[PDB]
Amino acid sequence: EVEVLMETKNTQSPQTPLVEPVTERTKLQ
Amino acid sequence: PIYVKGGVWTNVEDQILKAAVQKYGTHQWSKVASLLQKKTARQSELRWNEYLNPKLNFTEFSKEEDAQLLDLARELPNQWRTIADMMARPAQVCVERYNRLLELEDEEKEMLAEARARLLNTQGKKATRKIRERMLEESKRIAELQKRRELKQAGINVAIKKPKKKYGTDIDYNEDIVYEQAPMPGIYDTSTEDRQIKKKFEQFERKVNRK
Amino acid sequence: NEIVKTTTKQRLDAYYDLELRNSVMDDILEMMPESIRQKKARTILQHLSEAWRCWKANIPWDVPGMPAPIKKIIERYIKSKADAWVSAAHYNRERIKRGAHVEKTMVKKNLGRLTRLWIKNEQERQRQIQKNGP
Amino acid sequence: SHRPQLEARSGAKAAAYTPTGIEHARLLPGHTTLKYRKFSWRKGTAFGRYINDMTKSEYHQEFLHKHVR
Amino acid sequence: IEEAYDNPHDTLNRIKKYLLTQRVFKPVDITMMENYQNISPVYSVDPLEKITDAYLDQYLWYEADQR
Amino acid sequence: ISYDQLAKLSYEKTLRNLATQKVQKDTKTGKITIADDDKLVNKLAVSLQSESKKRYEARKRQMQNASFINDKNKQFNEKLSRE
Amino acid sequence: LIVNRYEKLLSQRPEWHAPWKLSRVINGHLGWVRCVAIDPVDNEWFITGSNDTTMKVWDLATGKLKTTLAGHVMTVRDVAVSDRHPYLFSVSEDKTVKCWDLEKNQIIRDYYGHLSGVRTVSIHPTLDLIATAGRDSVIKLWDMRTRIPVITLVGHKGPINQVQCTPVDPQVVSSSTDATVRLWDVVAGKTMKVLTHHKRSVRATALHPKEFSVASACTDDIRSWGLAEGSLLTNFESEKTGIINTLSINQDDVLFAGGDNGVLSFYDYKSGHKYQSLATREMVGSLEGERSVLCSTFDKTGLRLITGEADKSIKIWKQDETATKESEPGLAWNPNLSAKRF
Amino acid sequence: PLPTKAEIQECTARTKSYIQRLVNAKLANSNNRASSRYVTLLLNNSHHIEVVSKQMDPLLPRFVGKKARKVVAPTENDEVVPVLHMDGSNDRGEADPNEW
RNA sequence: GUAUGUCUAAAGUUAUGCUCUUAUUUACUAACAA
Repeated sequence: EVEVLMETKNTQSPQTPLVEPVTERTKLQ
Repeated sequence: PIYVKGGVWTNVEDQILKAAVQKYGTHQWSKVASLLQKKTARQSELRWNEYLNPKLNFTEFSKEEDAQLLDLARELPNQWRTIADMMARPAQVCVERYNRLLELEDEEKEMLAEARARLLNTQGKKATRKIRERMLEESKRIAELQKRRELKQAGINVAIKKPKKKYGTDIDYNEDIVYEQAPMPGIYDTSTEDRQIKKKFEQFERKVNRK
Repeated sequence: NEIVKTTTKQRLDAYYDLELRNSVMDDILEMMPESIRQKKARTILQHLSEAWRCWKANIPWDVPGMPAPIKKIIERYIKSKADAWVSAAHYNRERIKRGAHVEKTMVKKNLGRLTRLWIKNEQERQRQIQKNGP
Repeated sequence: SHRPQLEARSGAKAAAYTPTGIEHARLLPGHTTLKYRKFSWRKGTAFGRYINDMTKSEYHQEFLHKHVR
Repeated sequence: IEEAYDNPHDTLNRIKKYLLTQRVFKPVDITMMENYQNISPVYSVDPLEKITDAYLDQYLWYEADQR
Repeated sequence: ISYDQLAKLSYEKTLRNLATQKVQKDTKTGKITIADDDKLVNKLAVSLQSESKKRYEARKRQMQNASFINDKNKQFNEKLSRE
Repeated sequence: LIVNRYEKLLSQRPEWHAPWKLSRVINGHLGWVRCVAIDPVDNEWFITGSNDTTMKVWDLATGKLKTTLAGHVMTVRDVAVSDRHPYLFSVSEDKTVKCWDLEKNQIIRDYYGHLSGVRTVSIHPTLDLIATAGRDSVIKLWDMRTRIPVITLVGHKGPINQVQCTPVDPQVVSSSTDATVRLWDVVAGKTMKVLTHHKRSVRATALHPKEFSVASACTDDIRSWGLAEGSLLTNFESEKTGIINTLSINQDDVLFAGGDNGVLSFYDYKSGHKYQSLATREMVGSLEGERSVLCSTFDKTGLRLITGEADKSIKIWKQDETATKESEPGLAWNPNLSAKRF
Repeated sequence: PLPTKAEIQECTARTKSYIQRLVNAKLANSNNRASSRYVTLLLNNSHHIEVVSKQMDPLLPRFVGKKARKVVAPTENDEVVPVLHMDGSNDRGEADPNEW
């Protein structure tokens, strides 16, 4: 579907390269 | 004598092959070949594909069909398998038609007997062995009974030996109830019925004893 | 006596396939309105197995007497299975190229799979050639 | 002879079974603590001037081409 | 092959006849020899036709190079 | 025909088989002794046995009616042929 | 008495909800997206478990593949991020219930015990204890810290397609193929009450957020159940729709049900009113049986549905902000009465 | 009503206490003394008595009893429970099996 | 030749068209010989 407001995405690669955590370690300074 | 396979399809042989195909299906060509002492796997499969398979046809072609054929020849030059497919016929036959348009028993009986024997024998060795053991076991049991019975007649009462229990928690089911899951507790009273059935049981036992 | 074995490379496939047929069977029972017996599920799963083999061959699996929904469902599930297979094969071949630890048996298996895959591809190309001219 | 799986080994029996008291490898205490959240010459020629099918993916055909010869 | 050695002229005749006539052959079994980069297809023609193929091939090369 | 209908229809039948020809509760025990006619229960027992016997012999006849190899296959081809 | 009830039903009015449209489509995986689960703390990223076994994490806003995670062997049948503590639990047919840690992107603790390919995980909301159940027909309960099975809620007589952990006394809602659902005195190791109002596999269950109830699915009927007493609440109008795979409820009483037909259903959770059918599309190359929504979940917002379909697609759905009671009303609700459940 | 926060605290307290005890039991049970450090009186009538646990030799098996018995479970479904579906399909329910 | 699986290993539980004769094949089997 090239026409419609449905927005298709044929994704492949990671953005965050398995280093940047999915949740971050909250802490003191 | 051992030798290289080939030859010609005797009608009996063909029939046997057909039977095999019914049995084992169209993709175990080794087994079917084995069933035929003369003919190879490849040979067999080819034969089935080419001549023997009933979803082929050898009816003559209509004038329209003739036209289609010869037109195909004109257009697809001698790619007769493709042409055959187009026709919806087997290829050799098509070719023959095109060409037309342009212008001992002891052995056989041996394999038969063997064949029929095989086809009517459809179990792996485990099965055969198992049934053998079953009948043997039965025989053994009856022999044992004959001894026991003989001794009883003789006046010596011998209790039948248990099965030599395979494991510590192996069950004899005559000892006590298997896993007595009792009936659902009684809404309607059941006492008389219990009595009557008990009596029936005991009576049955008595009968058996007398029997 | 609660042994339960994990999956490993050696028994992965068998476990997979049993899980698959359990899923398929479940789906078909959900679909089927009569509440048929397990023995009638044997016909179903056996049917599935045949379908899988047919797919492997590239012979279309068109059994006449089925209901369409079942045919759909089985087509789906073999596509899933097929997808798993093909991708696995691809992964293996890259692995083999790399020169990694891989089972002699496993490499033969991969060769077989990739051959069947190749044949399927090929005859599909033949079909394509036929279906829309040279 | 040898038969498909239908009615799985239900952990009812394993529950009513007695404990073993063996020490398996992985049940050794790993990560004890939990986390949390914040919250001219060219003239003279003859010719001078996605799909969801794993068997029809461009990657797939290409791959096959690569790995056959 | 052995028979062909035994009966050369006859073999030749047979070949010629086949060439004149035979346009439907025994199907070709295949396999894949495993060069671990790229698996290579191996076509296996049924021996009788194979002889024909051979002779024809050789003849063609001799004639082609000659011509 | 569903098992809904086939139940009621078989119910209707055995009512025609009928058409051919007290409660005491100890509430402390919960035992609801329905003293009823012992001759009628015996007539149920004999009739129900006879019904099951009639059915049992019905299969036996249909089993003895007659592209296969063994007992099962013959029937399995019969399961294919009925379609 | 039926006429009274029917009359009462007609008297009342199921409220208007905005309908849905296919906002985003992601052909991310190379398999079925049988699991989907969304982070309840931040509403930023949602992960989806393929059949490939590579559970992939997806940002909502962009839609891009945030990162892959592949610790399993077989199809990741279910996952469950714990809002309470930063642990992504998952589970495969390989019988593992691996607990990822997202503070590291690795796996931390495996939970060995499960006899057969576990179908579902549900984490306990108010404890560090998780529930899991599979073909074993057993809903186990893991103490996370100590990675042992604490207790095993035997009862079900067949595989146990879903489970939901709640905070109350009935801490577990176990939905099985056994055509049942169970509520458990977890401490006792006993089903406190056992609802059975289903003909078929009870294979899609969901807790309502702000109601304390749980909808369940069969082959067609979709009950909705009030798990305080262990009582029924509401039959639905799912009379012709397919086998329900998943059943995620929205925040705003917008019960979703996913069809093996392929048709996205949409219900008003309060009433049962089928206020939108939506026949899904497949990807160009797919076959017509493959369009089957095999997973579903809503965000914290409730304004984005995410659906793991078997077209290897992760379709997402917005409620229409242009909608009114005259511009796209519901499907003109009518209780059928034809020997019906309502 | 979505459950009361106070009552949730109750339930959590109860069940948490229970599971902690259970895990303790599991731990002190096991032979690995390593996991002993993660462990978080009676009367038999009107008549009175003191119960004690005698410490035993740490060579001999801690729990002489347990030997991994196979045991079949009795179901104990003493209370009956219905299975109760409301429908009656005749036209579509009989036309379908010919297709199915 | 093996896995493997059975077997034995001794003490008495108190009741009143055929039969026949042969010669030949083929198959299978054979830790038996060549």
